[PDB]
Amino acid sequence: EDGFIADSDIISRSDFPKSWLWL
Amino acid sequence: YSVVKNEQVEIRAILHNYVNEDIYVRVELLYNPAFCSASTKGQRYRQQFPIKALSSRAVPFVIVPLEQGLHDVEIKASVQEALWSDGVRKKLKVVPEGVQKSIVTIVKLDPRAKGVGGTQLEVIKARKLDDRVPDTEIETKIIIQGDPKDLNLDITIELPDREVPIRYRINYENALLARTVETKLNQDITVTASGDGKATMTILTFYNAQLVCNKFHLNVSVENIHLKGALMLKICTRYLGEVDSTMTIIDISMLTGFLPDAEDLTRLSKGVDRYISRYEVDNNMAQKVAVIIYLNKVSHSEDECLHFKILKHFEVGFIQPGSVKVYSYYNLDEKCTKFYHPDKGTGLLNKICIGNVCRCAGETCSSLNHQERIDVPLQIEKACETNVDYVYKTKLLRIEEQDGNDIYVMDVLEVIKQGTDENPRAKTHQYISQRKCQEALNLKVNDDYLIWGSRSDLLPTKDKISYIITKNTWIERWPHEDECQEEEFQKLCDDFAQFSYTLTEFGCPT
Amino acid sequence: GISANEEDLKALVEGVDQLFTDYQIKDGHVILQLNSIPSSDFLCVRFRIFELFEVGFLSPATFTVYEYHRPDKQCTMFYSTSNICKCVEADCGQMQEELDLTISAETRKQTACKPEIAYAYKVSITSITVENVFVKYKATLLDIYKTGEAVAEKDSEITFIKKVTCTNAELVKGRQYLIMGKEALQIKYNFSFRYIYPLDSLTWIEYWPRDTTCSSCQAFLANLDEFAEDIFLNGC
Amino acid sequence: IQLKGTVYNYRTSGMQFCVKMSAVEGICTSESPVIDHQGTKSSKCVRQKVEGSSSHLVTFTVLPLEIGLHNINFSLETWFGKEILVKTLRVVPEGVKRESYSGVTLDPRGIYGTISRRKEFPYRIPLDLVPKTEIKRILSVKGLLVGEILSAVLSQEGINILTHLPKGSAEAELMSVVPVFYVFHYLETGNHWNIFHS
Ligand SMILES: *[C@@H]1O[C@H](CO)[C@@H](O[C@@H]2O[C@H](CO)[C@@H](O)[C@H](O)[C@H]2NC(C)=O)[C@H](O)[C@H]1NC(C)=O
Ligand SMILES: *[C@@H]1O[C@H](CO)[C@@H](O)[C@H](O)[C@H]1NC(C)=O
Repeated sequence: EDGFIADSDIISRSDFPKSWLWL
Repeated sequence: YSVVKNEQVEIRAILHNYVNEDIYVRVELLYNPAFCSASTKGQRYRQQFPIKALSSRAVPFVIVPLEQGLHDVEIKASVQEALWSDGVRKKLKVVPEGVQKSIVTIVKLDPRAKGVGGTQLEVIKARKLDDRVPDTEIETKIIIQGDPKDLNLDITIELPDREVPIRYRINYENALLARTVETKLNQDITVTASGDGKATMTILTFYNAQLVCNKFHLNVSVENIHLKGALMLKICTRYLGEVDSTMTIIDISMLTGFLPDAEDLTRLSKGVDRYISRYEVDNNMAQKVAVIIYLNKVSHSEDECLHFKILKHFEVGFIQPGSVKVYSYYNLDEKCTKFYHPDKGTGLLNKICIGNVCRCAGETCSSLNHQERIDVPLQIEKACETNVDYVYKTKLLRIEEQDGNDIYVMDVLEVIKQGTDENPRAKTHQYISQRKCQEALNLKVNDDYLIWGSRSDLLPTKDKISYIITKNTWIERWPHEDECQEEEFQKLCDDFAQFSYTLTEFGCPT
Repeated sequence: GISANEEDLKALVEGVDQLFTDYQIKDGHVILQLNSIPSSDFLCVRFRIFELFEVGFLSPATFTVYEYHRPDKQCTMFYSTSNICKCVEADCGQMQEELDLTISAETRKQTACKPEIAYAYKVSITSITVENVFVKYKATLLDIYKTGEAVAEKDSEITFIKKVTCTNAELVKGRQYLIMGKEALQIKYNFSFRYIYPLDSLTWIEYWPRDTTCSSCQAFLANLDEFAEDIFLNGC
Repeated sequence: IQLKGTVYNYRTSGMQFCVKMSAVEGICTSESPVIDHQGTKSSKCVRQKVEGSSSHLVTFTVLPLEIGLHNINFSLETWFGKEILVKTLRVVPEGVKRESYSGVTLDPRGIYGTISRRKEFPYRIPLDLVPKTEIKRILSVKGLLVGEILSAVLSQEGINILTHLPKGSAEAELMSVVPVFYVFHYLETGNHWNIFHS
């Protein structure tokens, strides 16, 4: 343990569209 | 794209380290209740291990979805002593099995040619079905557009759905217009085309019908011989068309903390018929956690079979089942995949099932926590816990039999930590667990028990609330009032009475 | 850690009132040259400096001048810029003060017959010198117990050195100390042979006082005199 | 000492980074951050942020014990990769000086006033000596009455210092030619170029 980073601090990647920024 | 309610499936994560300095890294899966997964509401399934440079490591995660619709799968992973870290929540589609199917029907609207007083009564009986699946989706789009001239159509649309029916008008201004209205229940439709012009109605309907694992026979077995720890992997398979299967693929996940025996793997690799991608070797172990095996053909004749040794590194935690997956080039939709685990026959991880309804199991059995002298402050710490929806005291009426699942029937007595159930002592409770845990729970009829679990382990039953006893639902013997006088017991009589009065009549410390 | 100010230097040389004829900033020194340093009185360079970065304890350094075609006529002198937690505690040497810790005062000086310590013995201090970091301790040698190679002459006067970075290793002038010297430096300096001992860790330090008894004093002493008689006679 | 360092970030927005330095036998570190894991000995993980298009700063407070101990792997990981920058630290005693009037001309068959076949170079520890600071002695044998020079023109390959008086004057640049030259005037005038196997 203690050899890593705190889950509370790791923020998962959660946003994956395929096409965005339709402007 | 999709998996199905109550299938056992492996999802395969890859971890990439596009760096140098070889790394030690930690990969946790998360707990989500819609899943019987390697992980539990308390203990997350984690693995610590190393990866080289520019390098890559396959991590399997075995899971059975239970609730359906979209549900989140979250993996997180951090590198020992460094910045590097990453997480991923990807939503996942759980559907009811059965396949999509479309039935289109098309009525003509021509009040001048068909209707009575320029008024045409068209009805469409709910199209017969039932190659269907019960309580499944059903999507009907209803779709009118006028035919081009001078048309004028008043049009009515009625369904049991609601009383206030829809009404459209069509003329030369919008003849060519999208007149769509949809409903998610097939039922008698009632179009009333009163007018003059012509118009096209298309009722388009959708629903799921149906008639896993063909193409290949596939046994997979595994078990010990002694050297860090060891066991043997054996894979059996056979196409069944009229002729040898061309160019097939064998797909393997390693049980957690396991690696293929360099020697043996090499012994298979030698062939004008079997090929294994190059692979790192250290201490006689191959660094694939996922070994694919490309062979040139496979009989429809005799069970073609092979085998290799698999070794351990760290005994860590639960040992996640392993996948084996056969698939032919000419058939890459081959869903012929099967699991293995030393002490799990099928290899399918533990779950409890009643009807359609499924729920977790811990896999590891659940012993009735026994303890003679109770630390009231501590005990109240335990039972006063984020993940504990309720604490009842409760007398165990019947013990019954249902599909290898014992239902210990409970009636609730005192309500210590008030549940979510507006009123537990009211309607009886059903505490269910597999036969396997019979002796280690060791319940008895007519005894009282402090029980306290989590809402997580509820199981939607037909007007009776049931839970499943987990490596997380805690039960204990509440010595009866008579038993009170006794020596074995006076003490418990006390500890309880005091813990009880305390919790039931004041919140949680912090 | 102290960088000079090249610019101040420049002017001392470039101008046609040139005081010198070439300043070089070289790997730590500010090497100037010029035609003649006078004798009728002095001659004086001067220039700004700053803290390139924070240093600890900075050992002071050298200033030195000499004739090009006769370095034989040097003259060097040290100097510094301004005199005088756990890491700070460099492991140099270690005294241990509390007269009579019983843990130790009575333990076998099994450390003494340990092959490492060559020279252990009682002696009192006499002189405390300190120049240019040097902290030297002219001690007069009493009760020897164990002689190694370089046999202290009993009557002669040893020297103990350790510099001001150390704080345990601080002795009382004229206060009798047992010491357990693990480092020797026998220097046949022609006339005779004086040894200089250093003052390392793994070394030992302890004290009893003289002049007259002192109540709690005769407790420790019991042990000192004890192990003394023991090993001198022969504990080994 | 307090080693200063600076991390620059040239890129668009902001960027975070770790700077950990490997410790070495002879350099107390002040923290027990030694943390060895999977074969690796390094410092705790900082975790600094550096502003967009800017620069952040870095310090390591350290002090050495072994005289002249060297070399420090200094690493920086960033959302892009790892840099191992390698330094070497230099460490030193306190007031230096070198006696050397030692030497001999050995000549067996007494071709020069006398035969000379032996010489002892005693071991003189100079009294004011700094403590725990090995007395260092450099030995040199060489070929002819001219050897040392030869060996100095060919050796280390540089127009060596072969003296010690600061580069200042012109005389100094001229000296830069003296060894080369006399080695030549010898090498050629005696006719000796065979000497080099090369
Ligand atoms: C997988 O497991 C079973 C049990 O070990 C095997 O059982 C036999 O099946 C074969 C043909 O596949 C029959 O001819 C035998 O008669 C069976 N056993 C008995 C009772 O005689 C089975 O072969 C395995 N599957 C494959 C296809 O490899
Ligand atoms: C520093 O790294 C180099 C190459 O980057 C390696 O060969 C060496 O062993 C390392 N030294 C130290 C002080 O850790």
